[PDB]
Amino acid sequence: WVPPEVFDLVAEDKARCMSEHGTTQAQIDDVDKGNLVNEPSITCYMYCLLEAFSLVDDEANVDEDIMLGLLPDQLQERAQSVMGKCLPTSGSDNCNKIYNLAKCVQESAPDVWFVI
Ligand SMILES: [Cl-]
Repeated sequence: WVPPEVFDLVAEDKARCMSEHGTTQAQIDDVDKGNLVNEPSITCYMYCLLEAFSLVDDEANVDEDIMLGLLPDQLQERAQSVMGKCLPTSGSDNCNKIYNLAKCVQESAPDVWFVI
């Protein structure tokens, strides 16, 4: 997890989402080291990618079933647990909703919130 196959299937959406939002790979790496700031270039990137895979709707409500279904078996209990705490999402906008969600997951259970 993330399994290598996923990276090829996400490549085009990753590229578009970074281009749309001004995202750098260094920002993604930061999020993945647990450093998250409320900067739209990274927060809107995370929303963009979740939306590309139908994990969120037009108001950044999470499809928890689809999200669960994407994760490895050994993470799913921990993920369900973190989502019971961290959903529903709230924020000033779709990007900020996902930032708050990312914080909440990082604060509660580190290894769940990985961002491709
Ligand atoms: Cl939600």
